[PDB]
Amino acid sequence: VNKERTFLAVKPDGVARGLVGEIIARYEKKGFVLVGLKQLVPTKDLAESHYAEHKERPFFGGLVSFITSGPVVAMVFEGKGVVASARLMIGVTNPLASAPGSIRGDFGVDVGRNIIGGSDSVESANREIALWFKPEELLTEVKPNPNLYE
Amino acid sequence: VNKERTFLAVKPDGVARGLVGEIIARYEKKGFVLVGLKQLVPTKDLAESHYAEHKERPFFGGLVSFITSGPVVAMVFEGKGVVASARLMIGVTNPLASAPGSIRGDFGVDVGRNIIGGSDSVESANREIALWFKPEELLTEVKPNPNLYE
Amino acid sequence: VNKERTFLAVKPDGVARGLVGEIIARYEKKGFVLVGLKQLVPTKDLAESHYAEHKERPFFGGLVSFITSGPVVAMVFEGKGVVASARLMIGVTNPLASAPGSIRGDFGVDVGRNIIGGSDSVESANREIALWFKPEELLTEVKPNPNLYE
Amino acid sequence: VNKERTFLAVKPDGVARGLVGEIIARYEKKGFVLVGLKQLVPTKDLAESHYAEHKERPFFGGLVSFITSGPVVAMVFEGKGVVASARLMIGVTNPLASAPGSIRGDFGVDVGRNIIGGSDSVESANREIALWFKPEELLTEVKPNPNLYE
Amino acid sequence: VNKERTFLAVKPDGVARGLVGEIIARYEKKGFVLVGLKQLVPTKDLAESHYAEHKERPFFGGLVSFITSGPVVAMVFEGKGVVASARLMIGVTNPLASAPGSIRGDFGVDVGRNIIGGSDSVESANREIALWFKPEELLTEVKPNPNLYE
Amino acid sequence: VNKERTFLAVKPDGVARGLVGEIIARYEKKGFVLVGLKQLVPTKDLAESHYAEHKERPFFGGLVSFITSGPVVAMVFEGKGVVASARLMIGVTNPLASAPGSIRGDFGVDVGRNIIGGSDSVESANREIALWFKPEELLTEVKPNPNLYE
Ligand SMILES: NC(=O)c1ncn([C@@H]2O[C@H](COP(=O)(O)OP(=O)(O)OP(=O)(O)O)[C@@H](O)[C@H]2O)n1
Ligand SMILES: NC(=O)c1ncn([C@@H]2O[C@H](COP(=O)(O)OP(=O)(O)OP(=O)(O)O)[C@@H](O)[C@H]2O)n1
Ligand SMILES: NC(=O)c1ncn([C@@H]2O[C@H](COP(=O)(O)OP(=O)(O)OP(=O)(O)O)[C@@H](O)[C@H]2O)n1
Ligand SMILES: NC(=O)c1ncn([C@@H]2O[C@H](COP(=O)(O)OP(=O)(O)OP(=O)(O)O)[C@@H](O)[C@H]2O)n1
Ligand SMILES: NC(=O)c1ncn([C@@H]2O[C@H](COP(=O)(O)OP(=O)(O)OP(=O)(O)O)[C@@H](O)[C@H]2O)n1
Ligand SMILES: NC(=O)c1ncn([C@@H]2O[C@H](COP(=O)(O)OP(=O)(O)OP(=O)(O)O)[C@@H](O)[C@H]2O)n1
Ligand SMILES: [Mg+2]
Ligand SMILES: [Mg+2]
Ligand SMILES: [Mg+2]
Ligand SMILES: [Mg+2]
Ligand SMILES: [Mg+2]
Ligand SMILES: [Mg+2]
Repeated sequence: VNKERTFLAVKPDGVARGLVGEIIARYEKKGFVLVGLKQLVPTKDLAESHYAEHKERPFFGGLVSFITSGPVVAMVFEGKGVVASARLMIGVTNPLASAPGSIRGDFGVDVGRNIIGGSDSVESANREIALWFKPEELLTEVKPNPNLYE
Repeated sequence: VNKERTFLAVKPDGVARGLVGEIIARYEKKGFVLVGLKQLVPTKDLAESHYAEHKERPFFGGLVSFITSGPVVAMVFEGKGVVASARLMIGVTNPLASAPGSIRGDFGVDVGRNIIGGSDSVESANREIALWFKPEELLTEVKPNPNLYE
Repeated sequence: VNKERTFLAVKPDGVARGLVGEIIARYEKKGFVLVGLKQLVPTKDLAESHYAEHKERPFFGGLVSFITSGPVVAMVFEGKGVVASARLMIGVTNPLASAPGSIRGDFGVDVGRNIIGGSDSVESANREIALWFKPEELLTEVKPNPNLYE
Repeated sequence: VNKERTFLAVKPDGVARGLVGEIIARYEKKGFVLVGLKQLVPTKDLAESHYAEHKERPFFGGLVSFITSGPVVAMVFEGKGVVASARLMIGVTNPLASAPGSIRGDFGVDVGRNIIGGSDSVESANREIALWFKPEELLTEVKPNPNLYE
Repeated sequence: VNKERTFLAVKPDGVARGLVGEIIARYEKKGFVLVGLKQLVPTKDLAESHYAEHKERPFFGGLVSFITSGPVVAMVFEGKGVVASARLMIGVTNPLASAPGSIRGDFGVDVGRNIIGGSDSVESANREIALWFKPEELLTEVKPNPNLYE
Repeated sequence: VNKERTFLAVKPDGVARGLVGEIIARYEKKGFVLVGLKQLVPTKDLAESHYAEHKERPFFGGLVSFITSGPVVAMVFEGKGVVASARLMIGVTNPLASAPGSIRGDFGVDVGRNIIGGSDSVESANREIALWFKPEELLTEVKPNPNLYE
């Protein structure tokens, strides 16, 4: 359905490097609709809950550390196959290996500072969305451009 | 001081036309820092409180009406003389009379649908900011690029 | 009713310098609608008819000469106060004196090679439009973004 | 030889979403030359003739339907291997599966509304060109930037 | 004559904020030709010689100080009325008072950190050029796009 | 330690087509730091020394010929894995086969006129760097954005 939603977040480096507008603009141009948007400073709780799947990973330390060292602009986009498309537009985990045209490919160089993050599946999305947004912080009335869908 | 803050809001038409990223990007490029950011649907209360100065104005009707017909992404930018600069970057009330290069000048044509709004004075700002954001929704730790100020 | 239409034309230098897309994109971004569009090579007739008002002027020679030395993409845009707005976005006759942000201001340096031309009044428009386009080469069903006007 | 030509067309959704300039600009930047350009509203004849190869596929219905629901800006570009290159710049049939950087990859989400179409072979080109343009609507004197070729 | 040349320099903050390409790109788009280009770290000598006219003003101190705190990419552009046009594209001394569309207007906020500097007269140019470049570091064979001039 | 440096050069066609700013801007946006930058006209010596590996190749003739037919802006960028990343951003030898988003993919069409060149290995880099720049023409104090690496 055209109501699939994904969770995306501009990490501290992204926000600090002034890439918030640029990134949002890409998804707006793609046709996806913004249903949730806000800036905050992740709490160590939220951080570990979010990256829960890596708690036993060597990098989990600095990750949670960094992810809370400054503001993060979290957002939710809605659209047909947005979860898979958003990832594609982001690139791969290593910015250096990301193709030109993708977000990481155009702006990053270090795996630790890769500008943005986003849900890797509809499952992970729903979870991460609920985890970061309160029900009333998300639109319900989503009306996209009529020139978008058939 | 370099801690001046202004209130800016992408009106429904702006948000609907997909200009959120583009607009934010301009202020980020200018050097101003994002201290507050969120999307919501203005309530008739907030609407009238915001445009309180025009309650006796002929257009006050449709204004408050429209301003709540859909999502609005409100935001707060901080920086040296941001209130006056932000207005300058916006243009004048009538998009048609706004110079190329300014936001309204580049995207609008109707006074009723002029993409964005912003505080016209430090006074109006403080008021509008407090009016739209809750104290904890705004950063306190604002560290701009060091290449920005002397 | 606000369907005012204007005639704009990317002169040979503009077309040759590959600025067609760029220029169209600006007016599209502004909100104006494209009702007529085509590329051709002006005939000495059309040329003199077009610049009829300068037939006794000392430059009329090279003008008509140049304006037909290569392709020209003529177009018609429709929208509220488009004639005046389009001129504003173009700049002034001398590119060097045109402000940054305007078309001539951003791309030209010589009065003889100023990238684009456009009707300077609703009168001149109607005349120039009819002069360059055949009635069936122009849309009649013009439906703009429902977010542009109120 | 650098005389190869291809047929490209901004479909109604593309035109309606205001992507005409943007798209033309990409091909101009690539180095290809514009030999034919015009806006029109496809007739059911032209439509079926164009998509003749799909008269049986379960989508031929809505396709021809849509392709004529509004203006389309058809165009012809000339240059070394333009047919294959143009397709590459477009992406694949499904916008969601198209890579960032390509036209569909950057602007579309639905297979039915994929912004643009273009000849898939020199054969299909010649046919589609002749089908859409009258001989005198195409330049013959094509002089590209000298810096493009060896 | 279209031989006029001006001296422009991206100051340390500009270079540090990664605006070198962006700035050069503007002048290239305008039609001016690059005759000299290089990156270096101004010496206190060069610095004071350059800003010789301000040796008394209360800011000459930090100015010379800053202008040598890091790399600077100096450059020379050639073209009809380039000195006046370049300044226009830069804006005014105070970035906050510079119009959107101009370099300072779009990227700076502090008079002390105004991204770029440029000769304010043909006189000042010749002097500053000779002062920063060695005769063989400047082209002599300057051939601009033929579409720029009449 | 990640100060890997690479040598890149905007060939005559690139410089002539006015793509210098655009190209530099991409690498600046990527996060790489500019350590060396200058414009010159390659001497037949430098040319053959540079393309030494192709002296017996059938194209070596016109190559060296062209590479010295006009100005070239040589530059050195420093950053984590810059040599491999820079190549990726450039595309493949044939512009037509280069993906959208890469430099050649977006601007070139002919293998002979492919806008830019860059070291294909750390080995080739060191060699080409030393070959094109004098030790004091390269920075030593390289301080990148503190947000780029962890
Ligand atoms: N050194 C490594 O092997 C490694 N893997 C991940 N990381 C850092 O941790 C974040 C999450 O890792 P993931 O494997 O989920 O990658 P991702 O899917 O691209 O990231 P995200 O969840 O933040 O969108 C990554 O975004 C990155 O900052 N380092
Ligand atoms: N028809 C009129 O004369 C008129 N004046 C204002 N308006 C609509 O009401 C909004 C607020 O008016 P203001 O005079 O405050 O203009 P503004 O300062 O540019 O707007 P804002 O407060 O929304 O930033 C305007 O932004 C516009 O949408 N119509
Ligand atoms: N040297 C002069 O004083 C002079 N005045 C005009 N011109 C050339 O002639 C074209 C037509 O003159 P106009 O005064 O009508 O220019 P415009 O109103 O700015 O633009 P356009 O005619 O092309 O729509 C101009 O666009 C320009 O190329 N040279
Ligand atoms: N639902 C489907 O399975 C399907 N297949 C095609 N389509 C729509 O019909 C157009 C023509 O199909 P093609 O396979 O020829 O697409 P194309 O090669 O990418 O583009 P075009 O014909 O429009 O140049 C496509 O561009 C697309 O709009 N829908
Ligand atoms: N605080 C002040 O009153 C003041 N005045 C000048 N400045 C700094 O010194 C630079 C030189 O002053 P100018 O008045 O010559 O500025 P300009 O004409 O815009 O630029 P430039 O000399 O750097 O080409 C200015 O560009 C600016 O960085 N601060
Ligand atoms: N026709 C051919 O098969 C052929 N191969 C190379 N060339 C021309 O010679 C330049 C140098 O060849 P390379 O294979 O080293 O190219 P590259 O590695 O992609 O780039 P560069 O040498 O310029 O850094 C190429 O950039 C290209 O202009 N033509
Ligand atoms: Mg993950
Ligand atoms: Mg107001
Ligand atoms: Mg006129
Ligand atoms: Mg097909
Ligand atoms: Mg000065
Ligand atoms: Mg090589």
